[PDB]
Amino acid sequence: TVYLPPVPVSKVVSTDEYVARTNIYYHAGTSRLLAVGHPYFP
Amino acid sequence: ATVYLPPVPVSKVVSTDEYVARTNIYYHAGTSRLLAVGHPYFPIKKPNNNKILVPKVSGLQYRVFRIHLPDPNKFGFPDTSFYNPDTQRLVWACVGVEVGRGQPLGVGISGHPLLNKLDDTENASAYAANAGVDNRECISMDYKQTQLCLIGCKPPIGEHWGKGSPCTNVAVNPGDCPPLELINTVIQDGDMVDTGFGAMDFTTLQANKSEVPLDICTSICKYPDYIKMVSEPYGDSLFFYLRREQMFVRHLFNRAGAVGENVPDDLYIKGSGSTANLASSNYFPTPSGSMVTSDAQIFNKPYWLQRAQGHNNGICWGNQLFVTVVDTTRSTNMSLCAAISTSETTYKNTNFKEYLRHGEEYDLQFIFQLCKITLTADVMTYIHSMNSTILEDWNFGLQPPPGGTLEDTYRFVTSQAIACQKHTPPAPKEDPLKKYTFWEVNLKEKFSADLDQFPLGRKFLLQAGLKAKPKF
Amino acid sequence: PTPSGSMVTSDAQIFNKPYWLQRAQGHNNGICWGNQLFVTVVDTTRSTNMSLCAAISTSETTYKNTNFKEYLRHGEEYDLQFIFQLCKITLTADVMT
Amino acid sequence: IKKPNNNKILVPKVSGLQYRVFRIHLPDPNKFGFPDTSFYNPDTQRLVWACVGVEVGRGQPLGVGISGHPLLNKLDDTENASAYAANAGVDNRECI
Amino acid sequence: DGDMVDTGFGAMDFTTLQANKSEVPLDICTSICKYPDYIKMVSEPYGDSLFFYLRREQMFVRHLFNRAGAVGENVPDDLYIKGSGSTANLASSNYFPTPSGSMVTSDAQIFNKPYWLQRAQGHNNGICWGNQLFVTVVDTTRSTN
Amino acid sequence: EDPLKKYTFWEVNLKEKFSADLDQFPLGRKFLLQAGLKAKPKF
Repeated sequence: TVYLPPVPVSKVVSTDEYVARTNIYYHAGTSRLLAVGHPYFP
Repeated sequence: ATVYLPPVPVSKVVSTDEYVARTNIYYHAGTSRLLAVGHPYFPIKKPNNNKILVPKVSGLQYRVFRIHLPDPNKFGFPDTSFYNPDTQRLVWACVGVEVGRGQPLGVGISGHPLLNKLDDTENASAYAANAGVDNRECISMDYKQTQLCLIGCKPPIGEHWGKGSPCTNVAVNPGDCPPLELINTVIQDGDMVDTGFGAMDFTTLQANKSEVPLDICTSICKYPDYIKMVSEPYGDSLFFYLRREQMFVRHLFNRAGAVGENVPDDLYIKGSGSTANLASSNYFPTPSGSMVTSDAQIFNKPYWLQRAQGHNNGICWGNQLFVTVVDTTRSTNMSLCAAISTSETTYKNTNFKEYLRHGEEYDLQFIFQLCKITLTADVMTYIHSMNSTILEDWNFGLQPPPGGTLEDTYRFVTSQAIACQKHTPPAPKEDPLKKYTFWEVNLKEKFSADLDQFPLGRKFLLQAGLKAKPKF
Repeated sequence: PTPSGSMVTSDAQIFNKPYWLQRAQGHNNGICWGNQLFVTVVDTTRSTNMSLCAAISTSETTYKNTNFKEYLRHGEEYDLQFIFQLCKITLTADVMT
Repeated sequence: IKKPNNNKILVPKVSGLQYRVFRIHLPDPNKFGFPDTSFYNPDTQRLVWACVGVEVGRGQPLGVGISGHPLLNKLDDTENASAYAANAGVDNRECI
Repeated sequence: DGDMVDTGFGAMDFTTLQANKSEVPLDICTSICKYPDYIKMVSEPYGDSLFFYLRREQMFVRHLFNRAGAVGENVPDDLYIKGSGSTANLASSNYFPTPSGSMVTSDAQIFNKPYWLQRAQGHNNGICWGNQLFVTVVDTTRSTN
Repeated sequence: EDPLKKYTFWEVNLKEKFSADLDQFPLGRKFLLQAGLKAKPKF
């Protein structure tokens, strides 16, 4: 009952509030990734 | 004569959802987090002193959680007008519960440096030798994997075997078999899960002290009795729970020592030579934990509670709420070493002391629902019937002394250096269970009025539906 | 062969869960004649044998296997709760017969 | 367990491996007065109990027992043998 | 990057707290194995740490050993009965298990399958601020040497 | 009376223990819950 009686306006909001979704979509991607190296020590 | 049946005494404990009313309001509070450190096998203390240097901690130790709530009837809200503080009260209802666990998942272990053992009974190419003196060995094993959860407004009731008073006819000689007790008791923190050796006191019934690994040797492993618990009239022990456990066999051994009772010969045929002596008859299995999985984890998942086995529906009387949680999954024991001498470059076992410390990670996030109680004739009775103390922290606002008045408090002005007695101003004690020690947390400061800002709650949203709360 | 029990689980427990009889392979439907009803239950899951030891002499601090007698006792725990429905029978001769 | 000379049992043999039978009497309901008994005629009829549903409570913590014998008829391990076994003696039984 | 998964020895620095340097296999000996705290992470008000994840792991016991060296702290005698001769000396109390990977299956693979994300635990819904997007992926399945 | 009296085995007598209300018992209310129709007095 200590900390509750004051309350001012605060509230992170769900990003979907202000954000708007458009009609367009895209893609991109790497070709591929490849790495080689010894397991135990460099 | 016996059973041909008129009579009807009982007034029938009823489902709490009868008189309780559910409000529109919901709240949350949660701890930041909890973790505990410690040594798994035994507590650390100064050798001469009785004071503990390090507390004994392991996941194998049980965990109790007591949680206080502030009295909601001291609170104030936006719309507090919706009720009358005179004819009514306010009580918290516990809608849903979460158990946070962040440790990376891995298995611990235990053993004992002197373990009563004869030999390996799984395969023997020849009859064993004769029992010497103190054949006990350094051997370890893993405990059964287990997960369980307990929630309610009354402390969890466990049970164990124990030694009671033998009926007095035959005089007990040293080494006789003591008789063996079913005992209920309150569950205390720091107590130990069963190892698959069953809930009892080894200290009393096991004189060898070597029959089990360290961690449990002194303590009393106990086990929750669902039956006795659930069959409470009010269910207020626990209104909900879950359980998971599994085990399988690994090794097969013999107790080593003087045979307490010989097998009747007719159960076998007498041997001779090496076969003249009967090998130790006692076998005990080696319990072995199995592969843990991410899947069977019972934590990190929300649990909604509406209907329960008991008539209590998530009602916390006396601003009080209980959580009992036990898991072996995180039992991992990190080992570390320090160097007493950092100079020499030739490795020497004498240079490194070895230590064992253990992590314990808990988190709590609680939904709560708000509830009011109208007072009427039966109402007060029914509660006063149920438990009267619960009432007492309310106003009632009855009465106070129509149970009775204190006749007077003799208050009599003396420097105490008169010859007149001691008088010490009394009455702190509010806890009947204060004898029982266990883990403590205070939420009282932590409530908030908006679930949006919390990770857990918006699931409350998502499940129930809607946002913010005031949008159809 | 050497038969071997496998890993027990909390899941496959057949107890501590209600049952609901509607149909029975026989024509008898849950009728207990002669006020008489039978239950046969067998399980190995709780077979745990607690071992204990007593000391014939509590004095010496040097342990000796001769000092302790060994005993084996074993727990068992059952519970029963039965619903019952009440039933009447009319008569005629055929039935009586 | 029994007194060694006597035939009377000191302790009864008990293990989970033992079967368990449960016999349950009920009192004859036709003797049992109902809050209203009027819905039937005790002359022309009777009353018999029907068993709708059943439960089995078990409270022990779950764990596996075990058994063996100090003299067990055995020759050798047949899972792996690097050489032919020996010749059978007298009373090779083992504790397993 | 380059940091090490837990081996079942827990997230810490062995270099600092283990002087012996021999208490674990090479790969982790120098580095600090770390582990993600979902709690801490999800406690972000935004979730902008992570708005999504999945996890799978399993382990079982294999062998049981002893640390070899000077006892750091003796066990209180009252926890046992003093031996004699060979039994006069208490063998090393410290045990450590041997973690063991289990059978992999094609099924449990979390990869090579599309994952749609609409609603997330944080108020961030798949929003990438600063033209910036993060992915952290770790697996043991392909570890073949 | 018992023709099987030759057959010894575990015995229990319930005859005293009947009651007319599931509600007071843990198990029963499930019977109610399953078939529904929660009928209880007012308070």
